[PDB]
Amino acid sequence: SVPTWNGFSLYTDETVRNAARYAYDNYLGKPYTGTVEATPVNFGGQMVYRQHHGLAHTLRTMAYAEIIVEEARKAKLRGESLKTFADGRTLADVTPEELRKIMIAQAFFVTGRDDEESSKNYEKYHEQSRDAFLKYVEENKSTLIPDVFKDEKDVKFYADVIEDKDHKWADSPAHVLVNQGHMVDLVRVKQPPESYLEYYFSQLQPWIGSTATEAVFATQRQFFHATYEAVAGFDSENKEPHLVVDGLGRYVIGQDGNPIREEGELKFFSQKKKLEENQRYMRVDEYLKLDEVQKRFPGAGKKLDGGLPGLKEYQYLQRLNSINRARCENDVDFCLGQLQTAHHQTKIT
Amino acid sequence: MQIFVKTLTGKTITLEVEPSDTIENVKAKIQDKEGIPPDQQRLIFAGKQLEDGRTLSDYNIQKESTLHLVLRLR
Repeated sequence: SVPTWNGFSLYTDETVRNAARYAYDNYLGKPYTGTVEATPVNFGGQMVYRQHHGLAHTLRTMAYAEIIVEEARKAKLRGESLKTFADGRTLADVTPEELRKIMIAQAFFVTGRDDEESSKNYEKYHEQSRDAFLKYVEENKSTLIPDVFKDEKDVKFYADVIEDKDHKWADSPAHVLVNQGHMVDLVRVKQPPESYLEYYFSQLQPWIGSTATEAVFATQRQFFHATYEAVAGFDSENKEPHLVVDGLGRYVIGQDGNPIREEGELKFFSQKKKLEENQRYMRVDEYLKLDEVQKRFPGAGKKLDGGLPGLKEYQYLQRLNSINRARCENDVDFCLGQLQTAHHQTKIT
Repeated sequence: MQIFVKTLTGKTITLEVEPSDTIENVKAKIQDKEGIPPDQQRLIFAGKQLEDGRTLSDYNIQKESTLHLVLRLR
């Protein structure tokens, strides 16, 4: 039912690790040249140029790809029916050779950035990310073709995925894994955590199933701990307004006990669209017990504290500040070691 | 008047506040309960980060509102 594996893994494959080293040495380890958050940090002792979209971020996306495919394979073997692409394949049908090419593309996905600017440099930044990827391949034709990429057409496909000029984020396993892998890493920063977790969960769930998706986010938390990145809290009784992530909007309760719906689907509300008297924004806790949300999101009624047991805010922050975080952001081997440890931890016992 | 400051790690900081303590002061109020140096503070309201020298009622924050506290490494 599932394609035979190479023994291939992010943590042992030399080609994938070489691409990561290259991406760090020539881009991720270099100072930002833009101006939005382009100032470097001296992590309690050493420099980190790109704390947000840097080496540790990049490696985590690649690690997400490894675990998403792993769990997709188990999901297919359980007899679950996963969402298909046009060629009939699911994420469970990703081959080892294909996952390798995807991870190499992932290594270069944010190399093209010049700072942490949110919006107006999207095209430019991915073009320079694409250009970095093509330059690396060209400088290593001898070893990469045909042994890794079949030919220039194969190379072009992944260059286009990186480029992302038309935003076909669901066209192929490569598109899904590169984009959702990049996207799910935002759990390290986004608030309200409950809104974002439910959102990302629902984005991933159709491809690998609910059980596989839970395992991914459970593993992600340990990926964060291991790379000295922040682990979000989850409270199903959170009273702050629910954030509609797609479009950054809101849902509204009218004078009815009920929330306002279209004609039925919940009515999207913009942040700047002012309300009627006796209307209010829907709270996180209200959204989570919505029956349609209860059915699709199994962690809807969960309560799970973030950070670490026994540490207070500034203590936890100081931990995330340590030189060990800098080591994850500057040492490919060390960071991969940490991720490998967190990846396999549940399997030891 | 009370406002709510929420961290990523899922903590809700109930503050006792009056309509226009400037944002330095609330960041100084936060330093007094969690010990966090303002150097490392970023306060968000309605997706907007509150520049200092300005102040609360300027950003129109009334009772029972929710803000976000985002930590900066040093």
